[PDB]
Order: sequence, then structure tokens, then C-alpha cells
Amino acid sequence: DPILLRPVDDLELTVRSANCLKAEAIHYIGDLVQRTEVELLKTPNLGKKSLTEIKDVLASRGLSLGMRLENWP
Amino acid sequence: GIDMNTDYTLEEVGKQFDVTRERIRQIEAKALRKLRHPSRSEVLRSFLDD
Repeated sequence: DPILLRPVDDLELTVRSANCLKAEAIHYIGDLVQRTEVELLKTPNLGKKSLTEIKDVLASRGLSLGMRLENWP
Repeated sequence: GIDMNTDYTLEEVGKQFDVTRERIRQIEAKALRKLRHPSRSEVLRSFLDD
């Protein structure tokens, strides 16, 4: 999957979201889409705006949440 | 020098926009960083024949 292995910097997010992802230590979008809404919300310094932006960008780029990855290194 | 007869220096642009030279520089650097961000300008990257 060409868009599963792309770097996380392609998410066109803000500096707050970027440092939140850096703290979460997930550099791949394929590994990042395995999280859930409650887990994303419970993280500190991450409001509804970041969730809305990431959902919009995933929908624009043909991606969604709630899916699982199998045999993903 | 885009879509005009000649280009304007950074100081004249700051004077016209009522914005300090350093703030103009920072806004230009932010714009350049945003353009360097991926998922955009793919044809611009493709415009290299090497």
C-alpha cells in the first residue's frame, strides 16, 4: 500500500499535533491509524480541532479510522 | 517578478504593506516551509529533468 508506508509528515498538521505525534512515537500513518477516538482525546494538549483536521485529511486522502493492520512490521 | 513588469525589494514591499522587514522575512519563511511540506507541488517536483 503506497499510502500506508508514507511518512507521518504528510498529514499537514500543526506544530501542536506534530509534537503530540512525536511524543506518541509513531512516524508512520499506517501505524497511526490504528488508534481510536477515545485514546486520541485522552492524550493531553489534543483538542477536537486536531481530531477534526486529521479526520478531514484522512477522508480527503481515502482513509478512515477503526480499521486494523495485519502482518504490519 | 511574477505577473508584473518588475519585482520589488523586501524593504519596499514591507513599506507598502506596513509590515516590518523581519516580519516580512518570517512570513516568507513560513510560506516557503509550507510549500516544502509534502502532499503538494508534486508537478513542481516533476518539473526537474534530471
